Amino acid sequence: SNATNSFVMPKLSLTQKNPVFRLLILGRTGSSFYQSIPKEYQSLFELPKYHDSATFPQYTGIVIIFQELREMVSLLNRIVQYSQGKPVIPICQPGQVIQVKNVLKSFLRNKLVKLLFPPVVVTNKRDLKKMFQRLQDLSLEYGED
Repeated sequence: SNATNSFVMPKLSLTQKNPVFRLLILGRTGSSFYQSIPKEYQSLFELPKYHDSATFPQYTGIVIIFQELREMVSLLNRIVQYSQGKPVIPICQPGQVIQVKNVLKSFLRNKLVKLLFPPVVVTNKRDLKKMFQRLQDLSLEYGED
């Protein structure tokens, strides 16, 4: 398929379009997570370019798929230093919640981060099939694309 790179795809009378919700989903470990997201939803998300820093301001939301405390911390940081209070999504691991959803409080309670997505267990590839549904559907309820 060939294109002119810049191409006019309209909607809403002219080329207006609804606000695009760009969810850059990433993790340190789960970098190939996008590459294991079903094609159905895969189009909605994005991979990093301005790696682990400057690609966070660029997106509607940034997700953090992590499995460990300090994996989250490093990225959770970046969210506020390059944006502050974005719709960010944690894909997390159970048990660790006593530290993981607590160190996050210091950002969450301070409104330095917010979310619209119901967090799932990173090691639970099973729930990704229902997780992504309600990401899609929810964003449909917001009227975003």
